[PDB]
Amino acid sequence: SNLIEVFVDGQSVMVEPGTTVLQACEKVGMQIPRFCYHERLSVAGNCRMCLVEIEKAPKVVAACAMPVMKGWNILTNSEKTKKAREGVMEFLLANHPLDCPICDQGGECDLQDQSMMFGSDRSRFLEGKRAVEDKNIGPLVKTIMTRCIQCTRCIRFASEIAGVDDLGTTGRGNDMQVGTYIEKMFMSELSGNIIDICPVGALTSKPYAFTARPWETRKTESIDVMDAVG
Amino acid sequence: PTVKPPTARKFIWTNHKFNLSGTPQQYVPYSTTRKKIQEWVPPSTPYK
Amino acid sequence: GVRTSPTGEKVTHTGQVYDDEDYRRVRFVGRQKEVNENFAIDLIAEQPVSQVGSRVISCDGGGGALGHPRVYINLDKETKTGTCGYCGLQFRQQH
Amino acid sequence: TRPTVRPRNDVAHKQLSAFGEYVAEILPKYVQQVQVSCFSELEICIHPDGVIPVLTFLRDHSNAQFKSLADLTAVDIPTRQNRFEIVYNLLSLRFNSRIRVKTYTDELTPVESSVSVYKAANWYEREIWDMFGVFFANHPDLRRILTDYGFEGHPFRKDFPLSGYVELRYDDEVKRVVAEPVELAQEFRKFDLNSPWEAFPAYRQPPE
Amino acid sequence: TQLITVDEKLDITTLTGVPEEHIKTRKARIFVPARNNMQSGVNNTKKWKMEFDTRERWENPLMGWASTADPLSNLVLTFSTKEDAIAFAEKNGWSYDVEERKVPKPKSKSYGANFSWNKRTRVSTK
Amino acid sequence: TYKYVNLREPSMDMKSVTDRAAQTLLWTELIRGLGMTLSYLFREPATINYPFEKGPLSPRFRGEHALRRYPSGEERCIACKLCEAVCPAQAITIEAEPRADGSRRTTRYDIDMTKCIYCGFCQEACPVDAIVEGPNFEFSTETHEELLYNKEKLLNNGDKWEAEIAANIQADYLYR
Amino acid sequence: TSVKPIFSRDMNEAKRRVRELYRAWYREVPNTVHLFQLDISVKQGRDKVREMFKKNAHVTDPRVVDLLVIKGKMELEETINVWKQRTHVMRFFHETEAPRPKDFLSKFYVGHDP
Ligand code: SF4
Ligand code: SF4
Ligand code: SF4
Ligand code: SF4
Ligand code: FES
Ligand SMILES: [Zn+2]
Repeated sequence: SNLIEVFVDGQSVMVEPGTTVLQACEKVGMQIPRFCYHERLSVAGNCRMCLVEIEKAPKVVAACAMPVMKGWNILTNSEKTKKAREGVMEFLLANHPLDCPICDQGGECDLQDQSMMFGSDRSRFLEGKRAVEDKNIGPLVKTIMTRCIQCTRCIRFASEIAGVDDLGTTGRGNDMQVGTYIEKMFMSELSGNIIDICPVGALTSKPYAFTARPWETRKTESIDVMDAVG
Repeated sequence: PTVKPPTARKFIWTNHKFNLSGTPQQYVPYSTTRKKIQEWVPPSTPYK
Repeated sequence: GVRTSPTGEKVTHTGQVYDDEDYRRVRFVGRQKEVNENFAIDLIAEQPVSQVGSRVISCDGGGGALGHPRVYINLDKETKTGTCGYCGLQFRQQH
Repeated sequence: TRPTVRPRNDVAHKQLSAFGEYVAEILPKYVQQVQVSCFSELEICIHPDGVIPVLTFLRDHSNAQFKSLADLTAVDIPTRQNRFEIVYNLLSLRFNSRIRVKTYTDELTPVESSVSVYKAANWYEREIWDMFGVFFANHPDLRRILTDYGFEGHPFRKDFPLSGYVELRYDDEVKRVVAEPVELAQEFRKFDLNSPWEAFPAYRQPPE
Repeated sequence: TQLITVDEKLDITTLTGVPEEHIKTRKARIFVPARNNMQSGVNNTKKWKMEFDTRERWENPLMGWASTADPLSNLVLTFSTKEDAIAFAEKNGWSYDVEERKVPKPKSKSYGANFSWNKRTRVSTK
Repeated sequence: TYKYVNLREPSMDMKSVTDRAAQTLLWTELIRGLGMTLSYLFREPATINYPFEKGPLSPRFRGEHALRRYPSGEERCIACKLCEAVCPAQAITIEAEPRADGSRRTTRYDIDMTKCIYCGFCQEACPVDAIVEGPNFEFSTETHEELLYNKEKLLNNGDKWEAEIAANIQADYLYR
Repeated sequence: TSVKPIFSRDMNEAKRRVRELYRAWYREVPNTVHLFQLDISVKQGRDKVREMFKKNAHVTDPRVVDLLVIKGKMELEETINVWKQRTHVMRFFHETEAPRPKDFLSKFYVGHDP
């Protein structure tokens, strides 16, 4: 009755047809690591972290936006899956500056967690390390676009939820500045939400900026006020 | 240190004041922080 | 290079000084309120802003593995100076 | 793999596997689990009735000597109906092997006082009675070791907090040392360090 | 030896030793810890944490600190199920509040419908 | 492989038993012990004349808790809280604020010298090597207030000397 | 649902053991006030003994009553010997107030405790 079997590590499970491989792995409990996927936005494929070795094929394919054919067998813990993840993680950490002391996401990074739990232990790339000059987006959001990994998630969030259309990719090669061209103060509603969209420390809060670091705090239940929805 | 005395740093004291406990001149601790919660000021302007 | 409070004592580099209705002033009685009289804000302005003849430059801070790590900063602001967050000192560019 | 990783010896793995299978098949009355770790030290998981017969069988019988007794700790685990774990540790003088006898127990029903068969468990039973509350049935002397006398609360539990409920201070009014409810000098920040993203895929338990 | 045993509730608050005010005044909260939204990872989910309500934390006026008279303020108990959570909280005595678990609802996302023709779903940038 | 003590028997030769009985009656090896102790009497004593001859030390002693600063520059710290995270006694207490310069800074940086167990984790955990276990170990504090250091006590402790700490770090920046 | 009891079958032996323990504590007090050289009359000590017995007077599980019998018997042993010094026996009392009342009004002027 409209269910397709996937063999996640040999374990069979039923999946609604048309949905992604990644939702099947999250159904059985697996987390394939991801940087450009999010469970509220459209599914672009620009981060290359979601890869998986599907059997009987010489080519590793993505799992952020893969449709599910009948009767798969998914290997999330094979050899070249780990080699692809270590390779892509070594690619990401080249043009990314040493700011982990002063970056505002010491406890709440994503490069740090996934670089521990999937990445290499030694680096390379002795020269290089380009630098992008920052902008001044607004007095609400502090912005250093050097840490921007060009993951195209603020763009999709803006253009598909904010509806404002004031963010864009510019350029080619390494030189892809994600930002706003005309030096306009990007001011709209929900612009405070963009500092949790950005998975790296590139779009942080302006008044908060250098007052804590997220392992010292303790987290507490509460309810929204001054809005009728809560 | 008649072989290499100095360092090229312009902040080192010219006194080297030694262990100064049991004096009128020693250290006390305090809060190196500004105002916490900024209590409200009543208006001096009256009514009635 | 310090200020002095209207109460008559030395303020810190942070404006943390007391009011007249406190008592930590009276636990400061008899023993000296220490303050490092060589601040850090004014020592930046006495430094020469270096004018490096390239586009995107490097910073270490006086010594390999003795200081802060490599930060490569950009100088594309045509009238503003690129500021190292570690060093605290500025740069320019001259083609 | 060949540098920087401690290898394992599958000879000892097969030997301990066969021995644990032997012990489990010859004492069916009280055995539930015989698990072998990767580093080959045996664990035998036991119902809290046959403590005295399993220890008398494992002191003797000449297929396994295990004259040497070590520690006993009952590490406190919530989300179990029977909470605490008595961990006997047994060492053979002739054989160079280590078996961890884990019998389970609850908060109130006693295990059967291993001091009668192993004389080294006397202060162990007294100490774990003071620190936990695991009673031992027909034991000679049950007192408080490693606590204050007037103190109570069984402090190595998980319900007992890190800072105790008391705080001593001398005072000159009553000319002695008295206890007040606790007043910290700093908060003891218990940080959040549980990071996500599943560092061990081989230990993913099956969910609901 | 299979004796008289009755099958009833437990009253372990007399034996845990902590006094009456910290027994009956503070109220536990059994909750699943929500996802820290600046990251995106639900490994920190799948447990039932029991915590207590916070209380006063003043300023120690000699160093600018946060002292408190609260021994029970810094506990957390990680549990595997809500059932044993409620069983433990009613075993040990203190009053409690239990919330329920919230999951990501399964959506149906597709790149091909993100490049549609006559629908209003269109990425307009990629 | 083993080598165990005390396996012999007292001899039955008359010479050996009368030598042992001579040791018994004649206090002999007691006098030999006196001779050994007088042989250590006539040595020269290895005492150091303390306030004039201070004791030997290491290049990497863990002492004074003094901060450092940049060459002809500002404060070296960042308030990045790595030392507070690694501090096993949890004696480090940091409150940060940024200043008008834009770069991130502090407000409060307290070390509980009462609680500090003097490990070296904050020396080895600072990514810019701002906090350094100082050279000298002479604290000797009358009150209990004075063993609670502020940022200004640490900076005056690091500006009464850095050339010592600079000499130590320049000596052993290669091991750590 | 089989539980091995500690000492008693029903509440009868529990009541018998706890009144035996109370008899022992009643005949044990003047020896303590003569030995440790306390500062409190016999009446006040016996009144706080019967207060501590009356505090837990509503527990009906016989295992718990047996375990409190074991607790009280351990403390009776360690007070009938000369182990527990003057500090612990004074620590049973509460003369170091803590006068924190149980009103609403005085709990309101010293707040944050509803
Ligand atoms: S986002 Fe920040 S914490 Fe993460 S790797 Fe980049 S600089 Fe480091
Ligand atoms: S600013 Fe952040 S969200 Fe936007 S593309 Fe860059 S890394 Fe991604
Ligand atoms: S680790 Fe170093 S830079 Fe970071 S807060 Fe501590 S002293 Fe400052
Ligand atoms: S030496 Fe140890 S206890 Fe002392 S401040 Fe450093 S990390 Fe903390
Ligand atoms: S999730 Fe980024 S590539 Fe599939
Ligand atoms: Zn720099």
